[PDB]
Amino acid sequence: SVRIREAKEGDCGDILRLIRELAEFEKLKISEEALRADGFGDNPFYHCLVAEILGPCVVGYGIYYFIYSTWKGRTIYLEDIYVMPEYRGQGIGSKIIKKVAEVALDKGCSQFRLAVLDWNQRAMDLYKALGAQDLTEAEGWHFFCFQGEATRKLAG
Amino acid sequence: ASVRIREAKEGDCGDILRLIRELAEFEKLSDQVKISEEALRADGFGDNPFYHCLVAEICVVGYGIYYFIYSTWKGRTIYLEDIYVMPEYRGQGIGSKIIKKVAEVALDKGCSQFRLAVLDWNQRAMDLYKALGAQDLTEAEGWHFFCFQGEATRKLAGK
Ligand SMILES: CC(=O)SCCNC(=O)CCNC(=O)[C@H](O)C(C)(C)COP(=O)(O)OP(=O)(O)OC[C@H]1O[C@@H](n2cnc3c(N)ncnc32)[C@H](O)[C@@H]1OP(=O)(O)O
Repeated sequence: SVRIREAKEGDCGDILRLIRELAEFEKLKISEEALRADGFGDNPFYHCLVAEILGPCVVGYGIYYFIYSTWKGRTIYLEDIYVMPEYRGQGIGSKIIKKVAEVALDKGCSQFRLAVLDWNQRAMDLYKALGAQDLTEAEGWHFFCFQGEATRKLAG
Repeated sequence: ASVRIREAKEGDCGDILRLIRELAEFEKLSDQVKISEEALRADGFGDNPFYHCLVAEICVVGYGIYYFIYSTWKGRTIYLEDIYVMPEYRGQGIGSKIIKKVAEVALDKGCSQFRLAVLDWNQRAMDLYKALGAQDLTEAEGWHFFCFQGEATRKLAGK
């Protein structure tokens, strides 16, 4: 059986290995020391769940953080989304999504956001199934980003 | 017009919400306004705020609302979530002046990663931000802004 639970400092080794998996999947910094140094400390800027089979081992993760929307109020942003290849399509990806849903309400967040890769069609179809809205296509939102000098200039 | 940009104080929440409502009312999307004045005060003027707000004051006629994130591609980052300037003050460069400050906040914090989203109709801001060093993300990388709103949320939580 599988259980989606909040992560503990003890899972930071597995989480680091899963961060290097998902990104390799998405194609393009944070050592274990970094994970504990912020993800738990006392002033966490981000938290997460660790899909764990019950020998008991970490088989995927979901990390999120609290952001803000001017239409509803307390929002939740679900960043990284990844399940081990052998363990996909068997309900785990959704259980992580549902858990993020529970945390949202429990924390006064009625809605939740996230970004998605265009070629990553399967996931998009997953999110749409569970009720998500592709605001990029349903409204026209175009993510935009500055890096280094670009931000320096923007700042005037 | 004689205007200054400044950090919002809990007392600016009434004007911030009034402005948010004026916008939504303009787009005929009022019914989508679920935020509250009490939430604006609490969600950012207590323990650990969900957002930060800069207001353009002459009478508050505009605002900028941001906060930081924690993705996984480049680490911490400042993110602009919304900017509004009353119609009577458009063309004055206030919104342009507000964004510059949000960028200065990031740099002042030691962060050079600045993110945001742009509306599809905007044909100047985009090509402009590019001439600055930025790059649209949805037209290129294929990044799509997905949103699980209220109906889907509760349903997922089990309700
Ligand atoms: C915000 C983001 O971070 S988006 C990044 C998402 N991550 C990735 O693409 C990395 C590689 N893939 C994965 O990690 C997983 O395949 C996930 C997270 C996308 C989906 O988790 P899964 O456990 O495979 O999906 P789960 O079984 O819970 O499926 C729920 C729905 O998604 C669909 N789905 C999405 N991806 C897959 C997949 N790779 N294999 C099988 N089904 C998939 C299912 O068919 C199901 O849809 P349906 O009800 O219409 O049939």
